[PDB]
Amino acid sequence: RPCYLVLSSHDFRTPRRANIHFITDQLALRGTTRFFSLRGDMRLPLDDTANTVVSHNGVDCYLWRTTVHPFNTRRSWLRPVEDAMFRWYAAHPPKQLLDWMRESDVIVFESGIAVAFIELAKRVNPAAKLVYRASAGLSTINVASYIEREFDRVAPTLDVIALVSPAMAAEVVSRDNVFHVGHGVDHNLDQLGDPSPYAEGIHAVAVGSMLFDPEFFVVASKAFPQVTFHVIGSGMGRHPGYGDNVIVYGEMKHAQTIGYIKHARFGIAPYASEQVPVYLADSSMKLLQYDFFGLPAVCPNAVVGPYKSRFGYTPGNADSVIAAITQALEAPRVRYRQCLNWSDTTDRVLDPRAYPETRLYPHP
Repeated sequence: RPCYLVLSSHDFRTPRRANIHFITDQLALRGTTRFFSLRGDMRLPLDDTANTVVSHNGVDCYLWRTTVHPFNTRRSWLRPVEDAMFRWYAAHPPKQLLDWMRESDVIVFESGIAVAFIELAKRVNPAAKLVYRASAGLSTINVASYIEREFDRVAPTLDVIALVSPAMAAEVVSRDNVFHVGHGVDHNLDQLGDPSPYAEGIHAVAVGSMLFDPEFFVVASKAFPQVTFHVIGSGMGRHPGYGDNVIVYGEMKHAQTIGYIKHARFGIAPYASEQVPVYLADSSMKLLQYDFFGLPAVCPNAVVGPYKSRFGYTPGNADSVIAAITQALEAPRVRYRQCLNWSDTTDRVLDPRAYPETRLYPHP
């Protein structure tokens, strides 16, 4: 039974799992799983647990809290101070990190600050398989110059670079160890799918707070008084612009969202900006959920990507909003996207070479 360590800026305990949490759920099923949280913070409710191991759903969690963390100042002239701060951070891992590294068979570094600990991992445990999970491009996160360089530096020495999107590969300075392993879905999405939460009529759903654009709903609700818009986990309340045909929900647990997704007529990824990476079309978790069911989606043009059943609009552009919805209403529901479950996904994250279709560069 292999022992796993996940390094990330998430904490495993934060409600509303991201991709890394779902992977970590799978790791916990396979072996001793540790999850070692790095870097107003979402993790503040956990502050009284800082610097101690807490067990959560079978995972050993640690929220490392230093006085200051290294970060991108976004000031070219402050760059030697940054590098100094990152080097310092990197040079003072807590004993607990070091111990967990020693104990691991596999260390997973999520894209971001975790990069600063790859060299450390190799010194502490050269036998550990080093898996980098590129949940995001470094440039999108806008990491400090130090993290980019360090990543370019260490990237070839990683055992696995598991990119959520092949579109991530251009900015990854390595080849032989770069694989494509997109997000999984819950193995029982279709079982969670229902009973239906909706009565008669036309229902559209949006889930998640990422770049949440209320203006989408302001326009859409007015233009489609016959569509009921279910806005879940927007991170926001009832925008005063919403028509009465918008229902605003608090944060819902993933499982409870599923019925609202399966039984909608179309879904919506209402990102307020198109200043988004090209890979977001692949890496969007909500879009994936919609895609699993063949639910037509309305989303900005920037995240349609290479996908059928996605109707682009320009945020801020009422007409394009209307036009995309008009098409999403008439789109047939077809499961175009192949969606591996989280377990099958975690299998390729960990051993992509055993699944040679994941290779992004010429095979051995």
